[PDB]
Amino acid sequence: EDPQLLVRVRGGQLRGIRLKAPGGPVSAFLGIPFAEPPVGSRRFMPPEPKRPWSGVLDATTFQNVCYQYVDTLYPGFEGTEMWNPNRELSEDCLYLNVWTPYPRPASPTPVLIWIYGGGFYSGAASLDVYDGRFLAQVEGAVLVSMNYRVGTFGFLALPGSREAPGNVGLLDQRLALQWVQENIAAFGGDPMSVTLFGESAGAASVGMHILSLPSRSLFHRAVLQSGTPNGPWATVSAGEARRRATLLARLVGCNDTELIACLRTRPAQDLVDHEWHVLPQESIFRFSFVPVVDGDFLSDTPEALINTGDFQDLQVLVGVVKDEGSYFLVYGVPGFSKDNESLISRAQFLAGVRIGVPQASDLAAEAVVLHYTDWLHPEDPTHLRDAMSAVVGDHNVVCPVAQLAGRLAAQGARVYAYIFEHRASTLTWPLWMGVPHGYEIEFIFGLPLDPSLNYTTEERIFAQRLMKYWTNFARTGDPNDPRDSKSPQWPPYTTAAQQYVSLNLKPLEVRRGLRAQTCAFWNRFLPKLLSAT
Amino acid sequence: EGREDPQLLVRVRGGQLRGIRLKAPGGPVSAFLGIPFAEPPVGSRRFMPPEPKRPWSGVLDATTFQNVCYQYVDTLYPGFEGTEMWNPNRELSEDCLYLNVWTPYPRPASPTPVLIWIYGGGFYSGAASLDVYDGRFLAQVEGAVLVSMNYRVGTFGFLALPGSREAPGNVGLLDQRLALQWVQENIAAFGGDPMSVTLFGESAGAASVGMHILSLPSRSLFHRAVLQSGTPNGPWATVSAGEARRRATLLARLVGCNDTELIACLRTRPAQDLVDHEWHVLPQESIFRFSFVPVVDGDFLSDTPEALINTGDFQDLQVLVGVVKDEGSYFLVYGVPGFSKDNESLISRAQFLAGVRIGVPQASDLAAEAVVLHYTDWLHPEDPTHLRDAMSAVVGDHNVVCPVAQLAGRLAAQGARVYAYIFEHRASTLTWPLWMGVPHGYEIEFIFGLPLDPSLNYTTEERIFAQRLMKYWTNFARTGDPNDPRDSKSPQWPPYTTAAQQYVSLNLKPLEVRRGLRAQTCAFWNRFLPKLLSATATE
Ligand SMILES: *[C@@H]1O[C@H](CO)[C@@H](O)[C@H](O)[C@H]1NC(C)=O
Repeated sequence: EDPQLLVRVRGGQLRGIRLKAPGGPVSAFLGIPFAEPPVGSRRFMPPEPKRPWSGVLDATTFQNVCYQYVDTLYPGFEGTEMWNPNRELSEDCLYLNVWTPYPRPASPTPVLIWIYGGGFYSGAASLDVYDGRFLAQVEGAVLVSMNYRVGTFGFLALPGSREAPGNVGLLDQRLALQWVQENIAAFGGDPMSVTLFGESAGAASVGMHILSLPSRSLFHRAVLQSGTPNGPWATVSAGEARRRATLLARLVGCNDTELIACLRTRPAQDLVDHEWHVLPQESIFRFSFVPVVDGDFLSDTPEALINTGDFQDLQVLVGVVKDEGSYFLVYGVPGFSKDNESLISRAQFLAGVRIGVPQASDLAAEAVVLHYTDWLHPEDPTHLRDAMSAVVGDHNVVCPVAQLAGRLAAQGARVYAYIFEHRASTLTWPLWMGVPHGYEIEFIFGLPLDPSLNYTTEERIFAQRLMKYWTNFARTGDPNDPRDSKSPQWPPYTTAAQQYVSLNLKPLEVRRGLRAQTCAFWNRFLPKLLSAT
Repeated sequence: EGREDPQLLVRVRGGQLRGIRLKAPGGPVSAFLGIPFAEPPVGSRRFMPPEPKRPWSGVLDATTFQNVCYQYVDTLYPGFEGTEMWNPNRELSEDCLYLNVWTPYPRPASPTPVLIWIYGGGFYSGAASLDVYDGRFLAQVEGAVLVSMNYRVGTFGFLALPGSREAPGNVGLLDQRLALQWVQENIAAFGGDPMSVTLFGESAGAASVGMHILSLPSRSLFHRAVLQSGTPNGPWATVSAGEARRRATLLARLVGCNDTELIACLRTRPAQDLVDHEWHVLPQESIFRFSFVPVVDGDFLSDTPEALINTGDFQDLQVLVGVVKDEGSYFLVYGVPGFSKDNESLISRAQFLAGVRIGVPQASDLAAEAVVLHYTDWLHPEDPTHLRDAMSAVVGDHNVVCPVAQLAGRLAAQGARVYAYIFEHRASTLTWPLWMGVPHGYEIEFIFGLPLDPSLNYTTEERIFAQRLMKYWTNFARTGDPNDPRDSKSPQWPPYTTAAQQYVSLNLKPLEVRRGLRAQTCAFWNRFLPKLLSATATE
């Protein structure tokens, strides 16, 4: 019995497992419970802390993935499959994973906490792309990741009700955050240096912990990759949540208490079966059950709160990939497929715009078309395709990121911004997709260092640079190597100069303006256009 | 006659003319200046369509320029050559309607293709007798026959109570048409070829050329057309019948006045009282808007220019159109607070927003914001230098470049052969400041070949340049193609097409071909902005 794999937290004793990372061993403790299983009558409710346990809990295996939709679009395609749950689905899924250096760090080590994305309708902390051994081994990080309820289970809300208050998904997260506070010191972790990082819906989640006071005592720095609390997709009004919760309850056979009661009787697959039939329009990049502006967790819209927050003792690193939009086009936009080259007609392009910006008025959609049309090549199908991609990425990720960076820096936060520009040599999608949403993650988490993964060698070198920025960021709130001249340096994003770096195989290059003209359209003009229908 | 010079006496349908032997740098030209082509539109004829000139007796002396049409004189920079060059240079008068002719000396053997110049001046000023419109050079160096006419500007030429008998509107255009007819009847006596007539004009003249293209009765009077920095479509060249009626009425009031009885009173007003007041009838504080312009009468203009270019057939037509680099800088200096010819005009964001409301006076609050949004550089939204130049572009794009782009597009698509250019050379002898770039109106002097006059102090490259321009222009008059048929070594000037949207740059360097006339930005003005209207409260 290896005493390096024996740990004692407030709940009892855990045995982890020793794992091989290319250049060493790591202690790993997987499937640690941090909540009483949110099942039966617990469904839709705030999580309660796990009761203590006898003996030695076996923590050497990933626990069950929270009950969620599973993608069938491209059945057995590596590209969509890598996101799909890789353990058994179950409502009983409130477990978290810790990775540490083996042997347990001697001095308290910065803690990175990873929040998976997945549209607020999917995701699990057990996917290979979230494998923490590399950062633990190479950078001596203590790295934590948790599961949190998704879909109806995590985000169905009857605002005001006692039994479905909304936001329980984020409460699951918050609870895991408390747990890290209360227990991480025992794995060598420094509860006084906790950096959250997450991607997409996970970046939004991190964003919400920033914007919710009770969360703020639980971490010190945040990294939002390719997602924001602000923007078109990450929240809903309490009215629109009440509307969808009712619609779904009608859809499956069901005053508040009585209604939530009946939903509690339905098998999980029945809710997931109808989850997606409640979107107001035919959308892409728009999700049925998401964090709701409840005036509790969120006291006001994210935009309200980022416009008026005080963020002085905050450091944030934020970023996007070169081709945020491409991924989403094959999931709802006619003319787009991973198998051809998705060259489209002017017609399909106007069609694609009413879907990407599903909430647009006729005139607003015309404006989008006019802005993205290349009037030298107004009918060229390569441009039309590439443009469609940008409309979707810009609207949902890039511009919301630009706005978040700008509002944070202006209100005292220290901000670093990036754009990730390297396309994996191992990528299973077509070239026209560029560098799609989600494919920086494998690099940040250090996957290329696993030789059997068939990544090139410059990619392994690149992976180490990233692990370095991210972990430096976690140590110090500055991604720059603290000793090591000549880089050049990664400057803080500011409203004045608007600088951010490209992350690719070449050295850091500083650029100014994150699609500034185009984002002015989305962040400034577009909203006036509609606030006058 | 008897002792006279035999090569200077010509007969026209009106009677006998004695012209004058002018000196050009390379030799003599024949000039016939101040030939009357209409009855004096005076007294009871004020506001009325020109009546053809009754024949006279004896030999009419045609050796000097005649009167300039009664007009407002600009006094922003009193004494400054940059503004005085445009000011009237012969006496002001309602007896006004005269044209000029320059021909080689002696006159051409075979019939020579004719150029007709139509001056601009906002439809409230201009004269064919200005030095920059001197046809002595094109006549001498290219062998061209050049004609230019005075036409009524301001109230006298454009005040209208649409529908009425006594002030139908557009009579300034009719002065112009009457002179084209005159060229048809008479240009043969000078060696002109009535079957080869090319109109060209600038700014408001350009728009007039445009309106002859769009008006059936004018079409039989010319064959090709050049529009320099102006179009018939666009926000300033025309007004609705209602707007024209409203401006006419207001102006009547301001000077103390059933249409008949109202016009009668207008006809008793001294010309100067009308000039002193015309500028007050504008609806908003604005730049690049003029009180009295062609009205859409359902007559000279059957429909709006926008409508007519969007439909008409233009198979028979060849057209050359273009713009200067900095169309709008000239205009800021007149009426946008922050701007001057005497400092660098660095402005603030506030002054920019203010300037947009003035430069785009018809704009609802939203449309104006759309403009500021498009033109702001969001990396440096506060930068005085960037703002200064953006304000210039806003005015230049809204008034010349995008209407011109619009027009090239529609004409090309409707079977016209179109050639387009942007003129990018700043005259070495310009009295405006560098910030203004190459301003509105300052290519004219190169097209007319003034730099060939050694006394004018242009550079040698500038002399060679001007001749190049004169070749393109005359070649175009001649053949409907600016390109030199002989010298095909030097780069060629492609037609502008819907597809490739090719135009050339005119500067000291040889032709360079470019694609897209401010294409992204003109999509905003020509497509989005209209739709963005979809509001009720302005006017
Ligand atoms: C041009 O140059 C001469 C000699 O330097 C000068 O006297 C004259 O006034 C100048 N004329 C013009 C038109 O600039």
